[PDB]
Amino acid sequence: AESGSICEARIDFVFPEVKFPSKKVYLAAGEELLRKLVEVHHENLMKSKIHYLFPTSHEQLRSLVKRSADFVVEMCGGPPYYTLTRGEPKMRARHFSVTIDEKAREIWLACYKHALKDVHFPLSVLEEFWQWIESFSIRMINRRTTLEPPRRVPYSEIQDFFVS
Amino acid sequence: AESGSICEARIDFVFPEVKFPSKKVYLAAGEELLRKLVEVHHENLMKSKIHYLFPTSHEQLRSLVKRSADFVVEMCGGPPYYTLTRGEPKMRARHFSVTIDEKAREIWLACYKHALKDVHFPLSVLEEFWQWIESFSIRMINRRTTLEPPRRVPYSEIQDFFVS
Ligand code: HEM
Ligand code: HEM
Repeated sequence: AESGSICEARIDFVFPEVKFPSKKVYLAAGEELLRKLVEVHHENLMKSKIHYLFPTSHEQLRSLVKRSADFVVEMCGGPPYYTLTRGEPKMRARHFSVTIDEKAREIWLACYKHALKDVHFPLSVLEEFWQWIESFSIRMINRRTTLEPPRRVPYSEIQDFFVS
Repeated sequence: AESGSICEARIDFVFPEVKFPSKKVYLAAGEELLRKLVEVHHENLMKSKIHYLFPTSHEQLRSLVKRSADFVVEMCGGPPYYTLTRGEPKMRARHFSVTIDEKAREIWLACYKHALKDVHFPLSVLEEFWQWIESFSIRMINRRTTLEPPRRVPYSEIQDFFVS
């Protein structure tokens, strides 16, 4: 960068392909486990270093957990609890009101990995679920703090955690 | 986006090409005027809706105005005041230290439009300078709050303003 120079157009980071879970996940896990999963993720979050991002206030966060759970149940192939009640996901946009940097996503993911184990999510559909949130979560990042692309964490990296 | 769906890869917004000013800018304006331009731009910034982002302490304020003026003088073709002191520009990275959303860039730009007129920046190189900051400023944005791309402000939209 100096006088006269030309900087070509460039992109910061690409939002990778997102594979939504097949209906096998809803069938293997069932609605009750899915809802419990989200509740435990939320509990993990409230104990995490990003607890401050989350409305504290029983009514506030009881409605939030319910919403997230409806979203997860529907997207894993259950009934349309979410779109019948909130409509179009438009998730990135819904997250604009909260500051989400790269570290925030990693902690959100780590809390989810722990919840997946804590609730004994069936191993057979675990990768389908993981690869969904691992990639989808990248699109919620709205505060950049590095030139590096957001970290990828493939199931292969964490699978040993679920058999130990 | 639903169970089984595959959202393909995508980018948020492109950093468009940036044309840095030719040395003609420094030749036409001179070091004094470029430093006054930066000084005035900062006076405007302190009176603007992003005033909170900038220092209140007089010593810190002087330091930053100096760095920006050194950068502008150098980048317009003057002596290398910035690289000799602060070193490599890496401007996007240096700006991670402050939260900059789309509106912040718009306000920073409108403050610059007024400064440029206020100090009677030479008409021969005004467009060259404007197109540099209008595009370069896009790469400073590190907080996204909309799905829309950052607003483009071509010189043609504002050219009448400079001439009355
Ligand atoms: C990337 C890290 C993420 C963080 C830190 C995060 C945090 C949050 C916070 C703080 C809210 C509440 C916003 C409010 O109170 O208005 C929220 C809303 C929500 N989040 Fe996330 N989130 C993340 C990613 C995701 C991902 C990947 C999904 C889905 C797979 C998701 C699903 C939801 C849903 C369904 C809601 C409620 C939306 C509604 O009200 O309709 N989030 N999130
Ligand atoms: C787009 C909206 C922008 C905003 C809101 C903004 C604001 C700021 C702030 C708050 C600082 C001090 C940061 C700190 O020390 O913590 C700073 C530093 C600086 N800004 Fe910007 N800026 C913007 C764009 C630009 C552009 C486009 C340029 C150059 C064309 C620029 C040139 C500089 C320079 C040279 C510094 C000093 C860097 C150093 O410490 O060496 N800024 N800016």
